[PDB]
Amino acid sequence: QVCGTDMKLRLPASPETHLDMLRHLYQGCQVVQGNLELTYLPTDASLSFLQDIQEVQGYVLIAHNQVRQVPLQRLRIVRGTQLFEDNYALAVLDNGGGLRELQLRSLTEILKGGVLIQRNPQLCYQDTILWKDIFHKNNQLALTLIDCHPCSPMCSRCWGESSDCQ
Amino acid sequence: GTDMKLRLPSPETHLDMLRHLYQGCQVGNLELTYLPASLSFQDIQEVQGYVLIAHNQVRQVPLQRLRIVRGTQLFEDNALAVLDNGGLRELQLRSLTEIKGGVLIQRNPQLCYQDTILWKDIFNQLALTLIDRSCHPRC
Amino acid sequence: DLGKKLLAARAGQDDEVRILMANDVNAKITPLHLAAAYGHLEIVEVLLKHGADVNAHDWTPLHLAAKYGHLEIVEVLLKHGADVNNAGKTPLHLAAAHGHLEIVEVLLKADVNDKFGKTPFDL
Amino acid sequence: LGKKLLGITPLHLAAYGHLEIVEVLLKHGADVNAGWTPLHLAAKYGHLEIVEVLLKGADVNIDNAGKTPLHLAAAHGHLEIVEVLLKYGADVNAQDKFTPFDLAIDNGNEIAEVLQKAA
Repeated sequence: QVCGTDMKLRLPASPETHLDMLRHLYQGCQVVQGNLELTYLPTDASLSFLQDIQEVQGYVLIAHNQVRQVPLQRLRIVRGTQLFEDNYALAVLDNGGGLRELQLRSLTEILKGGVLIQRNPQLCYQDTILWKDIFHKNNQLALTLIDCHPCSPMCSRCWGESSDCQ
Repeated sequence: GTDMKLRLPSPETHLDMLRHLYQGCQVGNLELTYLPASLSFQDIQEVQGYVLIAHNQVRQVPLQRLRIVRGTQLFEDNALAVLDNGGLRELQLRSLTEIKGGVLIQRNPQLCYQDTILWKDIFNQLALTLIDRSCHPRC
Repeated sequence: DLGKKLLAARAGQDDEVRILMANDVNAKITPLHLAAAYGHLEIVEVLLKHGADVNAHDWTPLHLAAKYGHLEIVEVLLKHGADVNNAGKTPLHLAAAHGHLEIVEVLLKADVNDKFGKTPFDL
Repeated sequence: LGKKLLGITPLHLAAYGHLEIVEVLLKHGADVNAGWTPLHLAAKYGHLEIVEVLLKGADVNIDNAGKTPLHLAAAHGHLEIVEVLLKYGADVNAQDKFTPFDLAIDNGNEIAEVLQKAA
């Protein structure tokens, strides 16, 4: 239920046994007691083990990935203590294969920290969501700094393409 | 070929780069490390530099077409380097029959039949030959 | 991308702010909104000296500073052609809802007469 | 650390043409008769000063080819090494699998005269 990384943008030393470490680390995990960092992973990586994570207590980090989907569909709340670059509860950089969607349909609460989405030449619908609704009542002045088919009619703020809505 | 020795990369494009580099040619130094993966790029026939395999988790390296190793560049000023390799199982080479430089084959737990092949005939009569394991019965 | 590094003013890193201006003070949110909200007088002053918008809109710097209780900042904002009078709410509201006697007094010389028909006196 | 130092021992490697290296390698108790011998190499590469200090527990008179240091020294044309290897008592009429006297005559090292004299 509980489980992380604090290496930031550190290039992996092991490399050849990276997905295994991350795998055995995050499987079955429901509360990530620290930071969730996803970095330097190829096009073929699985990331399925993330479908159990429903709460990160520190920050989130998805950088340098040729993967496309990040099944963080259970992630409901990010506490926002340990802030990336001192004010980003969620950072997604340089994904481009390439990140096409950050399926976070369950995300509805960010207590402290801003948002940072940069250098993603394949990411979509990241500008369809109203982060001010997710932002806590006291997290009003958080920094939001954010280059694809429209979201579902049944939504029209969207994270994905199916009926994936906010 | 390259010359970065055992230096880390863009890991998410490593296998890509290598592919786009060495697929469909007959090399320069042969460096391939930090790889966990299809290496069917099997087209190498001659390598003017040194051959190296390090920090791997691949059970096979299809370099069976490699026949000669000139030696111009040596690993540690002394031709074939395999070390710290889930893990290699066999060199699958065989086509080799002529080697400047020596052979250094260290720390490969899942490797076998490496100490069955004589290396003197694959030559440099004063070249170093330093070839663990945790197998099934010149092979 | 000096803009991202500028909104410095959030943490109040005056040396970095000054080292940045000497090399867009109106980048977007604004650096002035930040400095005025967190309460960094020197920052807001140098910002204005670089030609920063005093009536910038998110919410204004003056409203923010009148909400978080930054007296001097308000006094240097209003003295620079600021709107003394969002969700209907003006500075005299955010001030007179958070128990800011000094702010309300200094700002009174602002009309006392929200979208709920709520005057600052009812708060 | 036995690899960083070095059928090859540091003595064979010393025989690169390094003299002091063999001096201290042998001073530290290393075999000199340990299918080539350090003498086979020192008399071939042409390093006289090394064979000189060497012969003073070194077999002078065979390998996988059946060659004796006089053979390869006469083959590559080294009058010095030939002279001092003979003076140390070398088999002037030894034989290999397939004679130093003639071995020189194939390389045009007419050395050969010395072998055609000191029979």
